[PDB]
Amino acid sequence: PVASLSMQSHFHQRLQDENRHSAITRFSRTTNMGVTAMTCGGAFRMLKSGAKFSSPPHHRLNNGSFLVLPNIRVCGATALSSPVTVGIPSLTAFFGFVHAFERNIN
RNA sequence: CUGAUAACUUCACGGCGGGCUUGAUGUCCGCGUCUACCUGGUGAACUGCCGAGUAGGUAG
Repeated sequence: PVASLSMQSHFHQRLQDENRHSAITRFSRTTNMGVTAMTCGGAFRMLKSGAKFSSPPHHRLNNGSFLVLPNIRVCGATALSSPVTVGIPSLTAFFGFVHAFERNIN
């Protein structure tokens, strides 16, 4: 994966006046990254999650092969999923967690 | 077969000094609660005797 600096420009110069939807992520050698990380030097506005997470009630109820895995706890997974978003990790990492699990049973 | 593989942010700290919320006040007038009601122990634990005895005892 690489980072398109048209999407880095587009998300920056449209999110510079709303603060409920933007999280600032800094870097320390702005000159080596190129002029895009020098003009807005350091800042990098990128699409915060939107609100604090809310936990409603789960369900309101009364072949096959369905396996469960209850309450996995993760300590310190990264949130910078795309180069432009911040929040829940990329769901291709939830895919790799499954496919590295099905190769262990095989 | 996971923006893959590995990863110590740390050390130090005095928020302080002073202070008048006050003055005045009419909640009032009127008022019909009422009519009717089954709780059901059959005979069933009976009769003496001592003691002055509404105490006490004692018989089959």
